[PDB]
Amino acid sequence: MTIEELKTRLHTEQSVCKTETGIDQQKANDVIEGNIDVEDKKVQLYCECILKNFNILDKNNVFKPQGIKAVMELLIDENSVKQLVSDCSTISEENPHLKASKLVQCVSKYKTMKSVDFL
Ligand SMILES: C=CCc1ccc(O)c(OC)c1
Repeated sequence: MTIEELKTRLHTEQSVCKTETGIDQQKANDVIEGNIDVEDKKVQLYCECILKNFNILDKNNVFKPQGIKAVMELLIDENSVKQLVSDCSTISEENPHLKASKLVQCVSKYKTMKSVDFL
């Protein structure tokens, strides 16, 4: 996947997931910029939708290190990808919707979805 292809893919998922969840565009823009309101229901649903569509969360809401590696290896150095994988593997949440927003918040510390547009 190229950067330009990832840019297009992120825009597609952001649009599909906004329609599917009913999240307000400004709230979706906050998520894209890495400002995640983890406790907000629509933010949780939007985060879940994006992570599932990128194969980062499986049907059982288990974090898939290979899914995040496939995206992040295009954006950050190899040692930062390994750090992100170990860091975000520590998120343990019985509520799968809260798990999804906590995961997007974790990934956002390394690179935001918005950051890809300036590449
Ligand atoms: C990994 C796919 C979606 C995604 C979620 C949160 C992010 O911060 C991100 O940055 C590139 C990408």
